[PDB]
Amino acid sequence: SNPVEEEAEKMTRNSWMMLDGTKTDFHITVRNKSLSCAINHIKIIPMNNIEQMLKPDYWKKMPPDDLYIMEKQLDWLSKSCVRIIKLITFDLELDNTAVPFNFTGFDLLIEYGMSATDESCIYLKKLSIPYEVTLRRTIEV
Repeated sequence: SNPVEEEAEKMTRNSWMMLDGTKTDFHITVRNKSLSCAINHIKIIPMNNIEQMLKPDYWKKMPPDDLYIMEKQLDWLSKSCVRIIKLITFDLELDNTAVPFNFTGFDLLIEYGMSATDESCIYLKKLSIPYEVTLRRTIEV
């Protein structure tokens, strides 16, 4: 019997504008009690790497496709903005969802927040929150 120790450590329809949400909802952040983050998050700012995927999808589309960076990946709608933190909860940052150039291919989003309280060791378990958002077709050419 080989033991170890025990160490204690929903959106709505959006147009093509930019919505900045300051979130103070029921974030768990499952530490012991009164979790001070000690390096706070001010603005998370997603929908940047979705554009940094979408412009190479255009460029990937420019020649014939042979899965150079499109190989079964459904990570457009994932929106995995990893919130890295340092060492009873705290309010979340400003969103700035900022849909000014994004495809109609997605109809959902998620997130992941690194819950961290490190004492001379490596990092810890990590908590993820999804967000369902629909988009409005405001204009076409």
